[PDB]
Amino acid sequence: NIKIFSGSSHQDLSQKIADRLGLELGKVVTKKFSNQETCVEIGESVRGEDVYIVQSGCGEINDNLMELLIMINACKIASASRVTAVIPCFPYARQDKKDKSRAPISAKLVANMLSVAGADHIITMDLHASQIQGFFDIPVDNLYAEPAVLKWIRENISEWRNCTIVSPDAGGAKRVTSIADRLNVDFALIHKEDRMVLVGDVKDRVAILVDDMADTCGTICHAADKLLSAGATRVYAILTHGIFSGPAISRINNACFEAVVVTNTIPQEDKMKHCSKIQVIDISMILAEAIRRTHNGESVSYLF
Amino acid sequence: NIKIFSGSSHQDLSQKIADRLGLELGKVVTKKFSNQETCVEIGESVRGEDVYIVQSGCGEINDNLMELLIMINACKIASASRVTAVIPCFPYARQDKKDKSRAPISAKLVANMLSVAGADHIITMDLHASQIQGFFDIPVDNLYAEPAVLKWIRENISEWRNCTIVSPDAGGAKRVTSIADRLNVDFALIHKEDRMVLVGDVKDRVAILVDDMADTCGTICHAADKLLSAGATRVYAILTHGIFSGPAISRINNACFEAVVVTNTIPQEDKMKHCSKIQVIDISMILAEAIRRTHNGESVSYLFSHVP
Repeated sequence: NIKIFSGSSHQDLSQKIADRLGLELGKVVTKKFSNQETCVEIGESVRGEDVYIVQSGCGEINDNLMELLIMINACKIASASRVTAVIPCFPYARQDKKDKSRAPISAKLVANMLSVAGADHIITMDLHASQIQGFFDIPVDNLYAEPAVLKWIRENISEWRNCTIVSPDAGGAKRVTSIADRLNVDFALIHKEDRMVLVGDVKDRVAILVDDMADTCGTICHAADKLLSAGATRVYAILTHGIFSGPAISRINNACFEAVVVTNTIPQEDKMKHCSKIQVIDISMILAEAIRRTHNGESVSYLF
Repeated sequence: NIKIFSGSSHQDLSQKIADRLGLELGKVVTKKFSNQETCVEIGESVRGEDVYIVQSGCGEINDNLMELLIMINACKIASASRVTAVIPCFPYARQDKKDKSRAPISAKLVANMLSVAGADHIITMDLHASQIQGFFDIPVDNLYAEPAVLKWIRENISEWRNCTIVSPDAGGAKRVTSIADRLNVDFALIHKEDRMVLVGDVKDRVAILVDDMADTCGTICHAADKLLSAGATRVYAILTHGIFSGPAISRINNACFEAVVVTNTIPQEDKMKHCSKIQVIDISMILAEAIRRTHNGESVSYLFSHVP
């Protein structure tokens, strides 16, 4: 009844999920014709089935989005009973408002496309902005890595009871005060005027930079420099989505991070060979459990 | 009231169209981010304007499509009066049916995406299947290269009154009979079974292979061989959309074509440097006219049989 399919070549997360559910990944032929068009071909009947498509990680965000939309549509017109998009890192999430510019709200565009493609349900993790659930009219389950992150901090940072959770920017305030409050410790915040300004106390204490995602890491690496300058004993960086593109990886080694922790919402195995301070939190069990619970009418909010 | 924007940095067609309309291309900040995400920023107000966005021919179809969708979205939420997508070569057009398989109808998906992004109108040329117009509820103007192709044939092939128009496959039948009937000449059809068969006489005549598009060119190259074997004097290939990916340019250089004729719905300039057989028909005037007619409420259908 449950059928799980994986996006293009990135399959490791998808395989882990299927394993936990006692399933094999559904048969599908996903490629790219010589002329760049995405080719998809569902290799088995999905009629009457509860279908979950786990987004890919072939890096190329537009190819991965189109492959997902095409797979959703194929399953819908092949009479699946329901189609859920499992998208650990939601594409174009940062493009979720105009920001005083004549800009697209591409996150809303992405939501409309998923909907017209035929998605009945979305499962995702740590939306850049919670309001993004409002971009849909279908149910969205937005899972949190927070519980996983707290666990990791307690278990890996000896001085954690007196650390400071630090936001790399002004916009990250809510996220870090949330974490600092759960741990009952201090928080502080960095803002780029450029020069960086720090508000809050970090002197002589472990500093943990926490962010929903890191891309070029230019901001997170500068922040690390600032924190050292302000006398933080040691600096960590905790990111739920480790995009790590461009100079990211070399900026990290080249930085003072005692470690950089991310989830496997994005494949990491390649960059871990090029960066020793990277540790990953496996979130396949959360995702698998969201799917089973989604399938069984069981509570998903428990995992929050 | 009229504002024309180009996708990407492959603005040659876009600039040719703007030029013909007496306009500059609208200002857009259009970059791909670190993590592959497309960035777009409309650099001027489009409020109350009749906006036309011309699809870029970069090559990476998924990037070009998303860029277009994002530009449509930006203009719509910036209160343009109307947004028309000008898509010279329609993406995923060859994915317009199931073909007895558990396949997506990706062309219908593309139409839905264009529609939800907010397109009010589509202008395109030579849809792979005319039924694709039915994939929308908004109006689509599907322009034809045929008038420009007929003119090219009459002005470049001495023996056109005695030639045969040839379809490279079963699905191109109507397209070639249409041309053959207008020229008042014969037609022929190739069908691939791992072998080609030809129905229709081409012996001791010039043969013109006509198709909507050529991609890797395996088919037209094999078709030309076949036609020469059947006694054609020589072989031309005329396509509206020259995708020419993979080994196409190599295949063409080795093929027994006298010439391969395409339109500029897809950029050809770089391809031509490596392939002297390619000749290009400029369709910018046809597109510019469809846009001008559309803005003015004048007849676009005039263009279906007449070269502006």
